[PDB]
Amino acid sequence: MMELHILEHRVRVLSVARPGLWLYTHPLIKLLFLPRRSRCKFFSLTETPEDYTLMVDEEGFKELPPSEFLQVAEATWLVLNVSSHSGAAVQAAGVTKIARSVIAPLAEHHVSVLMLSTYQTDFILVREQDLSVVIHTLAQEFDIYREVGGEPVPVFPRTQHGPSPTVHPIQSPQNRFCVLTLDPETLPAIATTLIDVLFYSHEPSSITFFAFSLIEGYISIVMDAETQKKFPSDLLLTSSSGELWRMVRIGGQPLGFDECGIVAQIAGPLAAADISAYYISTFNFDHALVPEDGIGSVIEVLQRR
Amino acid sequence: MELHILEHRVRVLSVARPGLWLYTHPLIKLLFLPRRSRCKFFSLTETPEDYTLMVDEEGFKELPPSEFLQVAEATWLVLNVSSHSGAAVQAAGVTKIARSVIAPLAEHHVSVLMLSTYQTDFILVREQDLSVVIHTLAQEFDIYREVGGEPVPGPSPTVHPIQSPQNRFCVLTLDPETLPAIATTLIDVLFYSHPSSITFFAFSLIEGYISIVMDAETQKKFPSDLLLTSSSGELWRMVRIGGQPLGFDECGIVAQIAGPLAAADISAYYISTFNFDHALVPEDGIGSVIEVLQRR
Ligand SMILES: NC(=[NH2+])NCCC[C@H](N)C(=O)O
Ligand SMILES: NC(=[NH2+])NCCC[C@H](N)C(=O)O
Repeated sequence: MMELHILEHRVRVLSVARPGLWLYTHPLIKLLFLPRRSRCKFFSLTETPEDYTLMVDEEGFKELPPSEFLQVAEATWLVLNVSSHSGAAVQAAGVTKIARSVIAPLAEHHVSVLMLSTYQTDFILVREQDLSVVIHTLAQEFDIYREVGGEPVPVFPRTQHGPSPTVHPIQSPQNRFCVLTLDPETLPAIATTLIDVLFYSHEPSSITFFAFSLIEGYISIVMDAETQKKFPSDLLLTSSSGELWRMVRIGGQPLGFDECGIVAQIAGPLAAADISAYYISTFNFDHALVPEDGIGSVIEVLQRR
Repeated sequence: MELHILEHRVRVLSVARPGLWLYTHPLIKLLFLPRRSRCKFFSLTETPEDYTLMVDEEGFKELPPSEFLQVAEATWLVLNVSSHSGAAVQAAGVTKIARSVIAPLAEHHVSVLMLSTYQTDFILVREQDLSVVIHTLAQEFDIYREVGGEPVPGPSPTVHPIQSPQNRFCVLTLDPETLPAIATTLIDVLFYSHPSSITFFAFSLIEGYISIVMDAETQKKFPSDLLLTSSSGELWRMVRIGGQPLGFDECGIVAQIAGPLAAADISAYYISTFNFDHALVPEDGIGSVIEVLQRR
């Protein structure tokens, strides 16, 4: 009934250490602001305290020179997206809704995922080495398509052994986050501010977290409510005003890319509690965004897991 | 009749094009984020050969050394002529000080660099020469040194070829509060865009005043009704001066360009870059200009 789409993106996952970010100002600004200057169709940049995580298609990857500040995940990642029958886009912040149908099945079959929720939709990245299993695992409950050119197309055999799944500690900083979009034609108007925030910036427990993605021409931004005050008024867009979000940071040790079942151990319980959630993986840690009014509940759900 | 020594200590550098990317982070700051640096004198000129930078010491601190960055040896001071009570003189007035400033400094072996902007004409001199400068200019000018914002009271000369590309140039200013609105475009032009025409683009932010020199074709790329220009109609043609890099020691080059133009009563902006000199003259007069300058 429901459809699962394999998008036409081959994605690399990278981490830029803060002290070296300046070195990559020239390519990044290009990828951020000059769509006529590159062939990139998948760009995601997330600032955390640890680093800047990049998820970029191969075309954008060509723009980033190697250095001691740039760590590159070894695998190439494919991008999955759930939609409804006939191809209608499903509501955003729906990571918990696919907890039983996508996340848990993939975890059970030892498929490691990376999550990238955006304003528009929820992307699930899987290593190309696992594609067959993915299909095998999800063909029962989804009609699977491959996006060839611009239109859909109906659809090594050893899943590697990962480390033993464990329970990971969680933290909840006090920041109030917003999920916003933007008319691309207005991106220049915020450019300088965005640049200032990404490249030249930097007790209540708070975290530095700022996500900007440009994917198939769609812009998505996750930012602190205070950071939004820095931006020109009446440009940042959201269809549900007053909706602010609290973050649950998942991980004590860096999580790597081999352990499975982390997203599942967060989204399962939240799904059972009927709580909506965005979910964004960075190079080292996971991040869930839940409605602020429910944060307490969420914590209690996650501490008895 | 006043000569002001401004409170700027300036370094003159050249970034080779293949290395420009390395300096995107500092330059953007200096271009667009005034709250993030103490720099008060910033000039960036793109030429076919390089990007010439003139930056005060604070801005100089932001620029890491590399194989693409040439640095002129001396520290330069900034001179500016003004009227009876500090009132500013007309812009494009390099020729109007040909007799009173440029020629005397050349005669006393003081090497200069010129930086004309939309607002005024700056004359840079190596600090080691300051005394001579005073000794030369005290007779005709009341000399004031700017302190805390208040005015407190070589090689053998050589012939240089001249060339006039066909670009029509505009000298423009901008309200700083509108600088964000053009940022991306400006960035695209400076950092991501790279014959009887030349590649020449000047941007300066000096004491909060913005000045831009660009060809009309480049002006079409910018959002309309933001770039400001007082007198319009007749744009400017460039005369490029030099057949090989001119260095910083030879004197009398500016004098041999601005002197004759002064005698012909022709106005001119004048911009020195790391390697060559550039005069901007009214376009409809280019023929006359070339005739005046080749009387030699
Ligand atoms: N670097 C990371 N964020 N790793 C954790 C991502 C989620 C984990 N691979 C899972 O399948 O549940
Ligand atoms: N790099 C240069 N632009 N050099 C020439 C500057 C003018 C010359 N020093 C003069 O005093 O007349």
